[PDB]
Amino acid sequence: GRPRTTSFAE
Amino acid sequence: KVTMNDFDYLKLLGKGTFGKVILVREKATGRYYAMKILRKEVIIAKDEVAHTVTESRVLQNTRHPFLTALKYAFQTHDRLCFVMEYANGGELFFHLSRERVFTEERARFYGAEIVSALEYLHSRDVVYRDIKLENLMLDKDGHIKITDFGLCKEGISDGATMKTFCGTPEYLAPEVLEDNDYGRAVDWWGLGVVMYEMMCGRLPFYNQDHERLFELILMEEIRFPRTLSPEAKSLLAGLLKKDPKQRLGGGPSDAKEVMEHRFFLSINWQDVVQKKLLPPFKPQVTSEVDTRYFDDEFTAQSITQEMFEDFDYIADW
Ligand SMILES: NC1(C(=O)NCc2ccc(Cl)cc2)CCN(c2ncnc3[nH]ccc23)CC1
Repeated sequence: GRPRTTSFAE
Repeated sequence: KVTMNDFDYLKLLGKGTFGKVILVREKATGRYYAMKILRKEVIIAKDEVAHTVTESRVLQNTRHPFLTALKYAFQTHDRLCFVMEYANGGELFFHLSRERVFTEERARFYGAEIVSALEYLHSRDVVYRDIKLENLMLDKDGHIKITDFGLCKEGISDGATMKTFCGTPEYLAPEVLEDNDYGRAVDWWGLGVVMYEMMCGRLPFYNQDHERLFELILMEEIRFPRTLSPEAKSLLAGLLKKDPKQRLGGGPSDAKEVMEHRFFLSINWQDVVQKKLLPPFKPQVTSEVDTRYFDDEFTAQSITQEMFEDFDYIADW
């Protein structure tokens, strides 16, 4: 039941 | 011309750093949509203009049953608004977290829809780059709807490459964790991660520390449950091949390779896109305003150019 993830860009 | 006042704002469905998504009703028609509201000031200051224009262009120039369609895009002096098809069934992330794991047949149905959507995208020279469970929604009938096109790259045909370090950490393909450029096969990696989560009930690689996580992705071999079918093991090993040139989907024929895999033997691809298959799960909502497939975390919350030249838009549907 993984944590919610966050999209990113560098 | 479209304005904030053309809508009733009903429930928060989701909320990132760079904006929020609200369930809205179009007053003149009684129709419900999902509106993404972004704050221009934030978008400009944080250099998210290119991503926002890209999501607009992609949404303006795509039409496929397994992509969320854009109805209206409009702006005010301080906001950018995308009015999109409302996916009533919530995120696959919601469902998988509840159920822990999907049957292979259910994962196959979703996988096939995603493959069709990816095929279509790559056919429009678009690489999606952010396949994950949060970005895969279910519509009211139980079909996949891919959302959140901000990380897409356009104008990528054949073997053209890209350089931006982007995506979601847990889902990054190994080539993106190396220097220099990568090609469209990153999307097949992302499919493999979501398929693996669907049939095995966890990410194939995980650590809370991004340094360790990226080591696993680059260097660790995946493991399978003993009882996974040989065809599912083979599909997962193929999509999660670390070298994109050896990856299923990584060769010249792109999606065709994936569609031809024995895991998908039972699938009529021409019928997938025509939505003739009965979905394995229909969201049991009792009203258009029923947000039971969305987290209480969000739905309980109350809700009180030049640069943007290519942004505004009204659909011909
Ligand atoms: N998975 C969703 C989400 O929460 N994404 C995070 C997010 C939030 C805000 C911003 Cl600016 C960016 C990312 C996608 C957008 N939402 C939707 N829910 C239902 N139907 C929909 N259609 C289109 C989007 C959408 C809500 C669910």
